[PDB]
Amino acid sequence: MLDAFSRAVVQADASTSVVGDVSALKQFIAQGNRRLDAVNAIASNASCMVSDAIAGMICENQGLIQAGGNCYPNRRMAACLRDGEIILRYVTYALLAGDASVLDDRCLNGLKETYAALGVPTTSTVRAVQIMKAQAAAHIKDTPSEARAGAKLRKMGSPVVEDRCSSLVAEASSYFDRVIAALS
Amino acid sequence: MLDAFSRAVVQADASTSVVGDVSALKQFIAQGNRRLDAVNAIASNASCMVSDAIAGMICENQGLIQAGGNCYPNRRMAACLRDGEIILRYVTYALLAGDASVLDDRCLNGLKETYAALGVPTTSTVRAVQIMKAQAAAHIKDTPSEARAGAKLRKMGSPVVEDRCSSLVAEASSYFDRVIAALS
Amino acid sequence: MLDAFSRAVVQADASTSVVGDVSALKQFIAQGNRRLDAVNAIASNASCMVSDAIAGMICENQGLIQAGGNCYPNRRMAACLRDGEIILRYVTYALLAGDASVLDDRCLNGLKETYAALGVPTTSTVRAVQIMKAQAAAHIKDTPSEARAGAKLRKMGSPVVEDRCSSLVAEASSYFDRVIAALS
Amino acid sequence: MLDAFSRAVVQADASTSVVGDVSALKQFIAQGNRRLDAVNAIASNASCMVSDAIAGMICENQGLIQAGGNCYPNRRMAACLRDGEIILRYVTYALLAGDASVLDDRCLNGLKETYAALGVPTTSTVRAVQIMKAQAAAHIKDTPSEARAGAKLRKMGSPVVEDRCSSLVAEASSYFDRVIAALS
Amino acid sequence: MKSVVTTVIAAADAAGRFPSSSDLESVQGSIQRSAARLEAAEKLGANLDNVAQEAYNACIQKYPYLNNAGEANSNDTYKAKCLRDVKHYMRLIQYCLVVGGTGPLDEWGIAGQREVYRALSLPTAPYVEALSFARNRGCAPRDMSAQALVEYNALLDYAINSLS
Amino acid sequence: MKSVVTTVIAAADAAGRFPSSSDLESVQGSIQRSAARLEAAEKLGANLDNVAQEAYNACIQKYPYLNNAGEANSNDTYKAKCLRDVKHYMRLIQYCLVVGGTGPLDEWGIAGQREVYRALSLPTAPYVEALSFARNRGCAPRDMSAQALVEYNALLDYAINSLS
Amino acid sequence: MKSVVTTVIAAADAAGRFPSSSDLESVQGSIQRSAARLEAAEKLGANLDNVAQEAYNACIQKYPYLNNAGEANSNDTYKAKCLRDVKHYMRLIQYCLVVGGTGPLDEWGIAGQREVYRALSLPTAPYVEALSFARNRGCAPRDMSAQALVEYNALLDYAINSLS
Amino acid sequence: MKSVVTTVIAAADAAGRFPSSSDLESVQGSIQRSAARLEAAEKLGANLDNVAQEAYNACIQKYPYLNNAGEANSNDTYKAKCLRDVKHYMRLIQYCLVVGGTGPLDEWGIAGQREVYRALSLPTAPYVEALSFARNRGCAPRDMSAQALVEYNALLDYAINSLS
Ligand SMILES: *C(=C)C1=C(C)[C@@H](Cc2[nH]c(/C=C3N=C(/C=C4\NC(=O)[C@H](C)[C@H]4[C@@H](*)C)C(C)=C\3CCC(=O)O)c(CCC(=O)O)c2C)NC1=O
Ligand SMILES: *[C@@H](C)[C@H]1/C(=C/C2=NC(=C\c3[nH]c(C[C@H]4NC(=O)C(C=C)=C4C)c(C)c3CCC(=O)O)/C(CCC(=O)O)=C2C)NC(=O)[C@@H]1C
Ligand SMILES: *[C@@H](C)[C@H]1/C(=C/C2=NC(=C\c3[nH]c(C[C@H]4NC(=O)C(C=C)=C4C)c(C)c3CCC(=O)O)/C(CCC(=O)O)=C2C)NC(=O)[C@@H]1C
Ligand SMILES: *[C@@H](C)[C@H]1/C(=C/C2=NC(=C\c3[nH]c(C[C@H]4NC(=O)C(C=C)=C4C)c(C)c3CCC(=O)O)/C(CCC(=O)O)=C2C)NC(=O)[C@@H]1C
Ligand SMILES: *[C@@H](C)[C@H]1/C(=C/C2=NC(=C\c3[nH]c(C[C@H]4NC(=O)C(C=C)=C4C)c(C)c3CCC(=O)O)/C(CCC(=O)O)=C2C)NC(=O)[C@@H]1C
Ligand SMILES: *[C@@H](C)[C@H]1/C(=C/C2=NC(=C\c3[nH]c(C[C@H]4NC(=O)C(C=C)=C4C)c(C)c3CCC(=O)O)/C(CCC(=O)O)=C2C)NC(=O)[C@@H]1C
Ligand SMILES: *[C@H](C)[C@H]1/C(=C/C2=NC(=C\c3[nH]c(C[C@H]4NC(=O)C(C=C)=C4C)c(C)c3CCC(=O)O)/C(CCC(=O)O)=C2C)NC(=O)[C@@H]1C
Ligand SMILES: *[C@H](C)[C@H]1/C(=C/C2=NC(=C\c3[nH]c(C[C@H]4NC(=O)C(C=C)=C4C)c(C)c3CCC(=O)O)/C(CCC(=O)O)=C2C)NC(=O)[C@@H]1C
Ligand SMILES: *[C@H](C)[C@H]1/C(=C/C2=NC(=C\c3[nH]c(C[C@H]4NC(=O)C(C=C)=C4C)c(C)c3CCC(=O)O)/C(CCC(=O)O)=C2C)NC(=O)[C@@H]1C
Ligand SMILES: *[C@H](C)[C@H]1/C(=C/C2=NC(=C\c3[nH]c(C[C@H]4NC(=O)C(C=C)=C4C)c(C)c3CCC(=O)O)/C(CCC(=O)O)=C2C)NC(=O)[C@@H]1C
Ligand SMILES: *[C@H](C)[C@H]1/C(=C/C2=NC(=C\c3[nH]c(C[C@H]4NC(=O)C(C=C)=C4C)c(C)c3CCC(=O)O)/C(CCC(=O)O)=C2C)NC(=O)[C@@H]1C
Ligand SMILES: C=CC1=C(C)[C@@H](Cc2[nH]c(/C=C3N=C(/C=C4\NC(=O)[C@H](C)[C@H]4CC)C(C)=C\3CCC(=O)O)c(CCC(=O)O)c2C)NC1=O
Ligand SMILES: C=CC1=C(C)[C@@H](Cc2[nH]c(/C=C3N=C(/C=C4\NC(=O)[C@H](C)[C@H]4CC)C(C)=C\3CCC(=O)O)c(CCC(=O)O)c2C)NC1=O
Ligand SMILES: C=CC1=C(C)[C@@H](Cc2[nH]c(/C=C3N=C(/C=C4\NC(=O)[C@H](C)[C@H]4CC)C(C)=C\3CCC(=O)O)c(CCC(=O)O)c2C)NC1=O
Repeated sequence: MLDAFSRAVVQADASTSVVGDVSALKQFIAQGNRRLDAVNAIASNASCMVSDAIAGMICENQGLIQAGGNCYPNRRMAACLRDGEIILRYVTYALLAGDASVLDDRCLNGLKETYAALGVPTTSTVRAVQIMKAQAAAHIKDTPSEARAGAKLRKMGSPVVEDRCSSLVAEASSYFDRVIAALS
Repeated sequence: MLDAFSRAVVQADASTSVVGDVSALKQFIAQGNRRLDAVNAIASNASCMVSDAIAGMICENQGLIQAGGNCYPNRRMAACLRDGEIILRYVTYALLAGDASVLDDRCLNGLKETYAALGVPTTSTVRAVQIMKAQAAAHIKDTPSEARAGAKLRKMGSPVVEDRCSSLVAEASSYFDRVIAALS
Repeated sequence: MLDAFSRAVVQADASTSVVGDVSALKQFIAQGNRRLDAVNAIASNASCMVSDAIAGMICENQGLIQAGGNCYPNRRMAACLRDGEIILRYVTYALLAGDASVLDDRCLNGLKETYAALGVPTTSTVRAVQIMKAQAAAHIKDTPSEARAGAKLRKMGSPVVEDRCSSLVAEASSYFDRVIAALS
Repeated sequence: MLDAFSRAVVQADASTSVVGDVSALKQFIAQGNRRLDAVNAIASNASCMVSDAIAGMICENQGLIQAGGNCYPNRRMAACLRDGEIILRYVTYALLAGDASVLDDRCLNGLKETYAALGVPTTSTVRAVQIMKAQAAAHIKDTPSEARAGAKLRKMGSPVVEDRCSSLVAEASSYFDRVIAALS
Repeated sequence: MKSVVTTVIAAADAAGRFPSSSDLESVQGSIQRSAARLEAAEKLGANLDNVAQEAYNACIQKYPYLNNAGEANSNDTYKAKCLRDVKHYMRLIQYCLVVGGTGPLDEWGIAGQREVYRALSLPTAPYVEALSFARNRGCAPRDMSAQALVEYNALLDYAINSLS
Repeated sequence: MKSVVTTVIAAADAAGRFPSSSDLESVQGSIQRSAARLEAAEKLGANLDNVAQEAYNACIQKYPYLNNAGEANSNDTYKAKCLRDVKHYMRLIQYCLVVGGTGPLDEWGIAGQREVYRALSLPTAPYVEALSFARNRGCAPRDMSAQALVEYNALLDYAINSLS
Repeated sequence: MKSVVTTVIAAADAAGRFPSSSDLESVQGSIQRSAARLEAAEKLGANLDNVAQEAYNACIQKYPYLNNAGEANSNDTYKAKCLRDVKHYMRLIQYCLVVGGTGPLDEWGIAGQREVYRALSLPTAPYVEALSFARNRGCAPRDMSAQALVEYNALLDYAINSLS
Repeated sequence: MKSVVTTVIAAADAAGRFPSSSDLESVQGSIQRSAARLEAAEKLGANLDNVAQEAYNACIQKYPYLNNAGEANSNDTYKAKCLRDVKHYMRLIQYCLVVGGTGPLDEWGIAGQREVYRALSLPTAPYVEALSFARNRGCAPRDMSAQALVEYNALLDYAINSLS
């Protein structure tokens, strides 16, 4: 797998050139502590995210939990919770690395054809991934609502900036959009 | 795998018949010593053949050793030198056996599709094998040129015949052409 | 595994010196054709030898084919026949090679302890090996009795000498003796 | 495996108590950069340490490279070079960890019995380790001699203190002494 | 025992590698982060009884049915074992803060927890509530520095994640 | 297909080796022995029908019960298939003499023979007697040279050993 | 491609884990060390031709026999490829300083080097002497900061170690 | 130890077979070729010291840099070990001529040779030049019979190939 730095290196190698301009890479380093905060915010809330996101997909689509539904019976529901967890885990790896390589290579490559072969619905998987994307943006900004979270609300208490790490929120959202793109 | 004799057996079995003309197999046996000298001449010169054949292919196409070239970087050059040794090893087996069966079954079968998947260039592979064909011809004739060998020139000292084993030259040449045919 | 020749090399390597006298090895080559006849004589008669040896061990020890006997029931008889064939096979490899190395290393090493752990009886195993020793001696000399063979008598038609290859008989016999010594 | 901090945890756990005094652990952290210098100094010089240690062992005992000696022939000298590298590697792991656990569990456990079965001699293995101990000491202190290194001399250019990391020299030396104790 | 240094050593050893640049650079991270988590370890080590007592109280506060005859907090032995369990978790967290990885929680708390609580009919929700209270209770700088609290909270959330 | 050269090639390939000294030396063995075994191949190829017919006749003479209604030699289809089987073994022996290994007997004769004869209730003993008669029958120099006969007898004994 | 973050991701993924405390701590290491190795990367990037040139010159000065007809530096094609090879290694080192691990050198330098130089009969010692010269040449703070030079030298020694 | 007879025994044993026609035929090769290789072994054995001495002298003559301070032929210990090594290769070649296979050279010369020469900074070209000289030097019948010289030369080429 590649990270932010090894991506730059692979690009320099394609013209057997030295890495010329490490200015973007120093800005990546100046952003390092907020990146570790962003990852901490997802990993620390991962069980609540996966459970609320699958529960969300289901509260919208009651078909999935009846006869012939793909979260019926118990075994299928467990399998689906496991995929929500796996997809969030690989998105979190990409955010820590600052590159989509690990998500592409280890999670998304062949995933649509696997889902088509098992008869796992695309459209429902994408809805679960969209809720996790919103959850992640909220937890990175540290503005989760008491309305969504109730007794399970968590605050991270990271040093506040007025944009609330909008750049890390867009990058994370981009990784989730890559899963949604690969699955539809 | 088969050898010259079991090939005649397979052909005879195709019509549930005895092997008919054993007189003509006695002549293959009479050529036997010169067959072992031809094998000895390729095996004994195999490092000098492979390195000269791969350096030849490269000296005609500098693209192989530049960014994007399939002999760049070190890993890819090393894989290619390995392939040249593998191909020549299976050709020498086919020469010792007087049949292409072992070459076909253990080397050529699937080689085209393997190279297409890896993006190994067919053109440059063919040129490597062409130079190996020419080298083998000269080593079986025991007429390598000082021009191509310099200080690595080797003479084998076999009993000289007028044709210089023209039949084994043609046989060995058909095995290299068999490798090249297997890449299309 | 060693043969008669690598045995001399291992002896010479213990003093990091050249093999000095090859005269003993030249006598081994002059004996070569009779050695191939001796191996041919055992291999060609091996089924007859193993069944006749195991049936002899049994005809002299009827307890083996009664309740609690180690050739009872069918599974154990089969295993015994297999063991006779294995031991004769490794003796025949030693005779082909002209060294006990393959017999010691691949057959005898740990065999006595294996038998102890299984409760395979020593005296009966040794008896079966003594009968095979006598059979092999008779097939090597090409003097099997009709009394012992009835309708299964085989003659080899090797060029006859006065000693009837007494040196190969003694060598073959010493290999059978190593089995009896390893098991008793 | 354990490190210096999980070693203190395992001790506190033996009386189900909190880790009470962090100050010793605070001093480990403050020593941390010189520890990475010490690991750098060994790892950067490892090939030169292994070849000079095995050469020095042989320097002191010509037996190892004569008929019947345990560094003869080439396969055995290679095996010995390989063991030297393995032992130094696990010692370098213990020094990075600040605990002998990985060295005990992955290298030393069964090693005496392994060397016993193989006939690898204890005196000479202990002598190679004693030279590696002295080389590691000089590299951690950054006082290697030109007299022992020639053209291969390496200076690390670390910030010099009076004691030249005498505590790390002692610790790394005690890991080499655990190898010696395990072989005794 | 998973830590910065045991992770890089396990990775080097699987590849037959001496420690290299990326390995040393990982351990420099331990040097940087140590001051945060060792502060959290000292504050937690010094006040473990009172921290665990109020977290145990909070979990019983949410689940008063545990006090009714027959439930898991309903006698003096049960009470003492419940508080002990909360103290065990907070002790392993103190160990994680000392080590800078989850090793002590993974090996000594999490491994076998669901088999144990299943077999003894101990519900998981009160364990979760005790840790959840502890996660939500701390503030900086009253209880420890900001980054000490980040380290403390992350390990509480890791234990909660393990039971959720 | 097991012969001298396929055995050394298979051994060379399993080790990633070019042909070496022992491989060439092995094949010199084929050059030397070929005269004896190709003489036997020529004689057997030229006289296969007569050789097999008389081996078939020996097994029926030994086992006349095969002629009784319901037994394996009892009708004209059964007699033709039995003579044909004897000829198949002898033709495979001719192939082994051509090749100088047991490959053809192994692959096309022995493999499956036990399962076929079990399934068809074809007794083994008549096959063994046909090949036994063929083994005992030849003499040098009447039929072929002494070493041609050794080669012929050795493959007949190999065939017998596969059914014994 | 081995760096701090890919080593911890690969270890996390093998055990099916989310990033945890030891994984973020490792990456803090990369944040700390980035300044030193990114300094070395810029110095090396800006002056690669000059740094490589004096290293190549040093290796030909130590081994003039290379200039003899038939030897590895004995015609201008060979000469230009030799300097090119020294610059290749220095470029892969610049890549390692950017990434903060050995991946670029491991994957594009060291893999297959032994097999390539053996087949083309390229002596090892002149590569070792070029890198050795570059390793002994630097001093701080003249050429870069002390810790920039530790990072530069570590990768030069890593490369020397691969050829020794 | 790879020979004609150990190659066919290992093949028979992996298949659970008695020696058969292709095995005996293989060993007749040894009976046929033994006269040439035993002759080569007697000639090389009788004159090992002078054969190795001129091969050693030729490789130092090609590479006089080895004589300079700090190079591999620069002291009398190194000088004596270099000639010893050439002698070792020639001795193992004698063993290969006695055995009629490459076993002795494979096990005692070739296995580990690359790790040993790398670790001690011994360049391989002078080993190749010693063997290459020995390969070009012999002629028949002056030194041994023509077929003896084919066997001697094949084993030198095998050794050259192992280092090339
Ligand atoms: C053979 C005749 C013989 C030897 C071979 C040699 C073995 C030996 N070496 C030491 C001590 C060291 N060797 C070192 C190695 C190196 N230094 C470097 O700069 C490079 C990177 C590397 C490889 C050459 C080092 C660092 C030492 C430590 C001492 C020093 O630097 O001077 C010893 C032990 C000496 C002691 O106990 O102090 C031995 C035996 N000795 C031979 O006689
Ligand atoms: C666990 C409680 C986390 C947490 C999770 C968050 N949920 C967020 C958004 C969100 N959740 C759902 C599912 C929910 N809605 C339903 O109608 C039902 C079923 C009846 C369920 C299970 C949805 C649909 C959404 C979408 C909102 C959107 O698109 O933006 C969320 C982000 C929004 C917010 O915080 O308000 C979070 C963070 N939050 C926590 O604090 C704990 C740890
Ligand atoms: C969006 C992600 C957030 C946000 C993040 C910020 N955090 C800032 C600084 C900061 N964070 C940490 C913790 C981090 N570093 C580590 O080494 C580890 C774990 C091993 C973690 C979890 C540290 C140490 C720091 C720096 C300390 C300090 O200087 O106080 C930060 C301020 C700096 C910046 O501008 O990038 C921000 C913005 N802040 C937000 O607004 C949302 C919620
Ligand atoms: C084309 C290949 C050659 C050529 C070859 C000839 N070699 C001839 C005879 C011959 N070769 C050997 C060595 C060989 N037999 C073995 O047993 C082994 C190894 C185990 C090897 C390497 C021998 C023993 C012999 C026979 C003895 C002799 O003739 O002195 C030969 C003559 C026989 C034939 O025509 O088949 C030829 C032609 N000759 C050429 O002109 C080119 C260079
Ligand atoms: C198979 C028929 C071979 C063959 C076998 C030979 N048997 C030889 C000796 C031998 N056989 C037995 C066992 C036998 N004697 C019994 O009393 C009973 C059962 C009541 C049996 C089954 C014994 C005891 C011996 C004597 C061994 C000894 O001296 O210790 C033998 C060698 C001696 C000889 O030939 O007279 C052979 C060769 N002979 C053949 O021709 C076919 C192919
Ligand atoms: C004791 C074992 C025997 C006996 C053996 C003799 N055989 C003699 C010569 C001989 N044998 C073979 C066949 C052998 N060589 C092969 O290449 C193969 C198979 C590939 C086999 C099975 C041959 C070719 C020859 C040489 C030709 C000949 O001389 O007829 C032989 C005579 C030579 C000598 O004295 O060593 C003997 C003595 N003779 C006996 O008395 C017992 C029964
Ligand atoms: C949940 C949001 C879905 C849903 C999911 C299901 N997944 C099922 C099986 C399954 N999923 C994968 C892909 C997964 N495994 C991986 O290794 C990775 C990446 C590393 C991922 C993302 C696989 C390979 C499999 C098959 C193997 C297995 O069972 O573990 C599944 C079970 C189907 C069945 O067996 O009947 C389900 C139900 N289903 C839903 O309704 C929502 C939309
Ligand atoms: C050299 C003349 C070529 C060239 C060669 C490359 N081959 C690469 C890898 C490769 N080759 C094979 C086929 C090979 N292996 C076998 O087992 C057999 C037959 C028994 C043969 C002939 C395979 C399966 C592979 C993949 C596995 C491996 O890495 O060894 C290769 C590397 C591709 C890559 O990974 O990037 C190259 C470069 N390339 C050239 O430019 C010339 C024309
Ligand atoms: C016959 C002369 C004996 C006798 C023999 C039995 N052997 C039994 C099993 C057995 N034998 C071996 C050794 C065998 N296998 C090898 O791999 C080798 C050498 C390479 C040899 C010689 C083993 C390992 C085993 C166990 C595995 C298996 O069943 O194949 C056996 C069965 C014992 C039992 O299970 O009860 C018997 C009966 N028995 C006799 O009475 C005579 C003296
Ligand atoms: C040696 C002098 C014997 C002996 C031999 C006799 N065989 C006779 C007839 C015969 N043999 C065969 C089989 C034979 N011919 C082949 O083509 C092959 C193998 C390829 C072999 C081994 C046949 C087919 C025949 C019938 C036709 C013919 O005669 O060739 C024979 C004539 C009388 C008879 O049929 O028995 C003799 C004398 N007989 C002896 O008593 C000594 C020991
Ligand atoms: C420390 C005072 C040393 C010392 C240093 C000197 N080096 C000199 C010149 C020099 N160094 C390099 C390599 C250097 N430049 C880079 O770009 C990098 C890495 C990216 C390195 C490590 C070069 C190319 C040159 C020539 C041009 C230049 O940079 O000046 C130097 C000037 C005189 C000379 O070349 O010797 C000095 C004094 N020399 C010492 O005596 C101590 C130990
Ligand atoms: C600039 C790059 C460049 C190269 C690397 C060579 C590569 C090369 N070698 C040969 C051709 C050959 N090369 C060898 C090789 C050898 N002869 C011996 O005596 C040794 C044992 C062994 C290693 C040197 C042989 C035997 C031939 C056959 C032709 C001949 O010998 O003249 C040919 C001719 C191919 C043909 O006819 O199609 C070519 C192009 N040529 C180039 O222009
Ligand atoms: C995890 C830890 C670990 C190790 C430390 C090694 C331990 C080890 N070493 C050897 C292997 C060996 N070890 C040596 C080494 C020596 N001979 C000498 O004369 C010197 C005194 C000494 C070097 C200092 C030798 C010579 C052999 C081969 C012995 C033989 O095969 O005859 C072997 C047998 C397998 C092989 O051939 O490689 C093993 C298991 N391996 C491991 O997995
Ligand atoms: C990733 C790689 C990495 C490293 C390799 C280290 C490198 C490193 N070492 C030190 C710092 C140091 N380095 C040493 C070490 C030594 N001094 C001696 O006299 C001995 C020769 C040697 C024995 C070990 C010392 C003594 C210091 C000064 C600080 C101290 O006293 O501990 C410093 C702090 C800055 C300074 O004080 O200059 C750093 C960053 N850190 C890293 O993160």
